[PDB]
Amino acid sequence: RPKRPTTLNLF
Amino acid sequence: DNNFYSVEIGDSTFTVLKRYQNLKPIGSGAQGIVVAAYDAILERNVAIKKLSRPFQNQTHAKRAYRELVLMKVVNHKNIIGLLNVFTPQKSLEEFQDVYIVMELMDANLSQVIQMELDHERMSYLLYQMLVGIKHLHSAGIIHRDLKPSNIVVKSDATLKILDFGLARRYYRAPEVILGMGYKENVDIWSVGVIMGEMIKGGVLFPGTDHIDQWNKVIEQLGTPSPEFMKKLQPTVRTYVENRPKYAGYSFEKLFPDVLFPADSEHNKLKASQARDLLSKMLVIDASKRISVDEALQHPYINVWYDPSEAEAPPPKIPDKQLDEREHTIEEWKELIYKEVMDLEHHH
Repeated sequence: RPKRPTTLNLF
Repeated sequence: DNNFYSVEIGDSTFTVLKRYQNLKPIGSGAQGIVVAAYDAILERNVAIKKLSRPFQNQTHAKRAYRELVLMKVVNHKNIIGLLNVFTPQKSLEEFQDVYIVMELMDANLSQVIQMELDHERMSYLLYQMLVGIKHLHSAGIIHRDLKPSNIVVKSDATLKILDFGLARRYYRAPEVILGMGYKENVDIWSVGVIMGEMIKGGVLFPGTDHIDQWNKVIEQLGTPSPEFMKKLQPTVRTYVENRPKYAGYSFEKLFPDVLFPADSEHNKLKASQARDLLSKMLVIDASKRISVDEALQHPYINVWYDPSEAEAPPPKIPDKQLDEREHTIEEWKELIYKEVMDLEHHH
């Protein structure tokens, strides 16, 4: 079911 | 010429292998100062933590020692990666400093708290904390000091815990701060606080000060039960038993929907489940607080659950080191030195 997140915005 | 070399960063000297270049200060994680560097052999950013005469005193030596042994013996995707350790002094005689080289992550959680996350992100980050914690606990290591500044994230959403400098202020479990004696779920309190803080977007129990913690806590959670009061050190009891008494607020009132992102497409990733999980972690009485297994098993977290992440072989300690044993200045130096010498290998 849900895909692991692969981005996280750290700017 | 000599392998090492020296850089002044303000008042501090870093004497490090020549592979490490362009150092920049990045912070002061507990018991040392830390720099980013370029590693010219790996071609890679790294972080280098310096422990300055770590054998100076009872406190520091224990910690440095713990941190040295565990960094070696503990390897997992969610615990910070060890890359190298060294000292530039040529002998036990001359020995002063230890350098620990680690992977360099992008940010610490304090930054993530500030930002608007969706449910898959929070959940996944919390899942990662928990799986890391479970790895430590499987070896009977209890961290006792988890907080935003010692948990780091990358732009690919990975998360790693650093520190077992304290591993054997409202982030620490009440049982810790009240000299109460404690089990593994000591670490669950911390996760409760951090989760809450991720949802709120800032400090959970506003001060001002390290002990105006407590009051805002009981004002928020409610005063704990009689039995719990009973368990306290007779003397420390009567402090706690004195405070005005509060009912606390429900979790619906402490963490209302407005604070959460939109519910997600996925059944279990909703405000009501997060709030449920919260209210089982953010619990003052440790014997009513959930364990890391139940939290991993919880619907809000279990969507990611992977047995090969969550059920790895434990680190193994020599338990020869159980290291409660007082040593002397002199012997610490020897202990740490051998520990470093044993670790040293890459230059």
